Amino acid sequence: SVPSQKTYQGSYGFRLGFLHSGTAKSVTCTYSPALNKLFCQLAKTCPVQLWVDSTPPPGTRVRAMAIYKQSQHMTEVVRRCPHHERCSDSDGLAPPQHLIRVEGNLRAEYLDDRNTFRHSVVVPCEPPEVGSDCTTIHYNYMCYSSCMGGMNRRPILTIITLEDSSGNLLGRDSFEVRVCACPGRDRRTEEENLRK
Ligand SMILES: CCN(CC)c1nc2c(C(=O)O)c(O)c(I)c(-n3cccc3)c2s1
Ligand SMILES: [Zn+2]
Repeated sequence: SVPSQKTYQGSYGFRLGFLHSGTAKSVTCTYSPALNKLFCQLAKTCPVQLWVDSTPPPGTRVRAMAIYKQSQHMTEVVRRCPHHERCSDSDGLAPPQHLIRVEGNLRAEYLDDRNTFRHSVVVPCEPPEVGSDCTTIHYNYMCYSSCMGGMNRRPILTIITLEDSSGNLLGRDSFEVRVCACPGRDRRTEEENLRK
């Protein structure tokens, strides 16, 4: 079993957005449109914007889940490595095995799927504040892409789904993620590799 990664705007015109953070050595999170890939440091804030063309119903939620990008690994659950799942860095809500956390939202819920064993984190879909045109969720990634016994250098995607109150699909978007010590340098390197 493998979750779908097909982009689907749905009835509400759902899609993600990312800030323009640049590639300076000091950057902690930076998004490459050319690669559709987020580069971020371990456990640092990753702002992900949610955009819609029309307001979804009360009770709509937004779920995040990681899968391996390579087909030969897609059936393996993405989880924290044997070190990080034991490192006592709980925020009081996220299970220590979960790679993806939501920062600063007490209504976040963490799911261990009873059938697929996959992890996800889901929040209620809140309207933009007055003066804003979108809503932002702040994610944290709690292992490096290189962590041995976990991701082990394998690339991952994050799939963001807009869901109704029953969990039915309303919209879907996705992006690759690399969790690394120097996201600005790695984004520059990979964009150069793509250009060459
Ligand atoms: C169901 C609650 N609700 C009505 C009050 C919402 N309205 C919006 C609006 C809007 O009315 O403009 C929006 O632009 C975005 I982006 C939203 N959002 C939040 C996470 C995903 C989408 C929500 S949630
Ligand atoms: Zn780790």
